[PDB]
Amino acid sequence: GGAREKKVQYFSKLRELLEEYKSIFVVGVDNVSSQQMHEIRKALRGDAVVLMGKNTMVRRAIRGFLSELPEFEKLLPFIKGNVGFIFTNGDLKSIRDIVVSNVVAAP
Amino acid sequence: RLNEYQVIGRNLPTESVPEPKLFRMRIFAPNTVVAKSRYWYFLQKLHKVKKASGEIVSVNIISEAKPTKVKTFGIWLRYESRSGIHNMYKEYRDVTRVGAVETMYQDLAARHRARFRSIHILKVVELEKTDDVKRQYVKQFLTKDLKFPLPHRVQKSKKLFQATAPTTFY
Amino acid sequence: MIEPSLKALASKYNCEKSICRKCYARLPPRATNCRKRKCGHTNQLRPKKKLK
Amino acid sequence: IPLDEIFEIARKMQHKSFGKNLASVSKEILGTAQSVGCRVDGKNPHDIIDAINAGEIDVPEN
Amino acid sequence: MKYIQTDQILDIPEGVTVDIKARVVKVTGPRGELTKDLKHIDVTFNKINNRAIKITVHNGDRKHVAALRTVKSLIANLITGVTKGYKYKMRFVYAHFPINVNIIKKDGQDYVEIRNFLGEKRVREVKIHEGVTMEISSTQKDELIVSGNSLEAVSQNAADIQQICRVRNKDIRKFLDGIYVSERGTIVEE
RNA sequence: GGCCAUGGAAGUCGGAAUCCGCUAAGGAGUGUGUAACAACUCACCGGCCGAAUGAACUAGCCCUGAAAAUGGAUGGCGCUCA
Ligand SMILES: [Mg+2]
Ligand SMILES: [Mg+2]
Ligand SMILES: [Mg+2]
Ligand SMILES: [Mg+2]
Ligand SMILES: [Mg+2]
Ligand SMILES: [Mg+2]
Ligand SMILES: [Mg+2]
Ligand SMILES: [Mg+2]
Ligand SMILES: [Mg+2]
Ligand SMILES: [Mg+2]
Ligand SMILES: [Mg+2]
Ligand SMILES: [Mg+2]
Ligand SMILES: [Mg+2]
Ligand SMILES: [Zn+2]
Repeated sequence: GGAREKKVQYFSKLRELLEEYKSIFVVGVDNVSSQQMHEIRKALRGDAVVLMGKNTMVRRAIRGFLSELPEFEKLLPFIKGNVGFIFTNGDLKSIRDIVVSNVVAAP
Repeated sequence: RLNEYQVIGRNLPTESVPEPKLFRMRIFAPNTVVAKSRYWYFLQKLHKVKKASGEIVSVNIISEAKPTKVKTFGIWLRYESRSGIHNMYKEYRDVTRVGAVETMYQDLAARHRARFRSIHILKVVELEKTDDVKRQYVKQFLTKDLKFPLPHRVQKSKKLFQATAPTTFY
Repeated sequence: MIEPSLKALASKYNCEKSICRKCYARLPPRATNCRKRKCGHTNQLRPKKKLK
Repeated sequence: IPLDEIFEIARKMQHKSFGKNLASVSKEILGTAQSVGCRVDGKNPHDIIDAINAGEIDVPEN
Repeated sequence: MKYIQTDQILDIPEGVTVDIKARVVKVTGPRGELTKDLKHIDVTFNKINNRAIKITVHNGDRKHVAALRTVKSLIANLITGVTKGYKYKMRFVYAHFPINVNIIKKDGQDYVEIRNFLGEKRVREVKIHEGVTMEISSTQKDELIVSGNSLEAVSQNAADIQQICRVRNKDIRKFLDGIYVSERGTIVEE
């Protein structure tokens, strides 16, 4: 029974943050460590919320609920691959300063 | 070689009870002597009645409704093994309800060594919907545009010797 | 002395095995049954013991 | 024994648990110090911890 | 259960021409031709197009169905053998005694001659199968390259070399000496 | 590098513990590797494909269990959709 309840909490906190802020853009990563992700949210205390999860659940759990919050619809074809979310609202420059900040590279 | 019979019987009327309830069973038996025998066998498994205290009221053959319509049957079974008593459900393809039961008796003899005496037929149902078919060994014949060859045909010869090389095309 | 890269390559063939508990057979580590008919394809297996 | 300083240990080790809002750092010490086992308000932690974890008395310190 | 029909689809790349007649598969590619007889199996073949072939088993039981994807895989290995080749790399593993490996030719036959294996005075000779090429790697110390179109012959010659170097009467967990297959790939890297 | 044991043990010698915090994800750790770390691997969560999958049990035939002495007996030959 637990997974469906945890699924219920996921779609719950998904729509909770959706209305409370607004507007988000492309947010995909790869080869990103767990400590890597802890760094961004360490300085992004309240200004942004690192909404995280997966793909298939996020698509349909929002796609079916395109009634109380329609608008998106054709927005779903954007979500491909390893993509997270940084729930916030500031400006195109103001988020990339705080978000793009840490980079870990390799040959 | 079996037939399906409708057998109806009742307790012998008494001055206390002059019209006892009539009970019917559908019996798959080779003849009417075994049909009335199987009837009393199952009534004494369910009701306080005996052949000495009862009466057979009617025995009638139940013919197939559409004997040239291909159907899929589900048969619910209760059989005895060497160790215990088991419930089972199996499916058969045939055009008559009787011919599916005949296949069932051959089938439990071959895979479970269950003799005629060890089997109770709980229910025979014609599956109307394709979603009602649960078993794959009969579901594979309900696919669209089913074709298949019969490779390696062996022809039975009337003679002992044949003057030409054997073949198996077909 | 064998370099650690080659010692793992050699250990893949000599050490990384399971052993049948009844008839002593060298089986793949992931095997669930023994391949030999003499023991009845038993599931009673145990890893090949290592030097220590 | 907090002695009005268990937040100090959290705010002295202020660079640790990258949690939610400061009090999450306190829980890191709460969880890790339970592996010792002392006079933690009379018993072991993972209990008095788990009180305010759900919400016992009051530490929403700013 | 006697599955009524089971199918597998071969995929034929652009430059390859499979050719089947009476369960005798002849695969032709840029690298050459390979042939295989499958008369020990009851399978039928249908050419879907020049790039795909259907392989069918009709009314087959569990084991006879199991024998279908193996036919697919064998023909696919033939196809990739005549379009990419096969290459097995072997590393010489020894703790004390260096293994002296030479490619000799005696009686008109190619042989792999292993000397000094675990200090033995015995000279080991392994016949090189036809269609199999041996080479002593220059880029790697103690490396032998076994290459060829047929995967079966290449892997079996490699196995011959590995098997002739088994250790007896010792703790093989401790005495790890031998010649082992280190890389199984293709002539054309992908 | 949790505590204590330990020459040293940091998850991977051994004992109380088995928690917390971020997490969608992660055990005071499933292994290989180090004197010890490191290292990689796994536990679980991701991306990808996309329609099935896992577990326990029941009983039919077959197999293991199943070792004796002159050479030899489903009566013999032989029989494998028998
Ligand atoms: Mg997250
Ligand atoms: Mg009763
Ligand atoms: Mg009968
Ligand atoms: Mg049958
Ligand atoms: Mg059947
Ligand atoms: Mg009975
Ligand atoms: Mg004739
Ligand atoms: Mg010895
Ligand atoms: Mg069985
Ligand atoms: Mg067996
Ligand atoms: Mg036996
Ligand atoms: Mg005999
Ligand atoms: Mg016959
Ligand atoms: Zn065994």
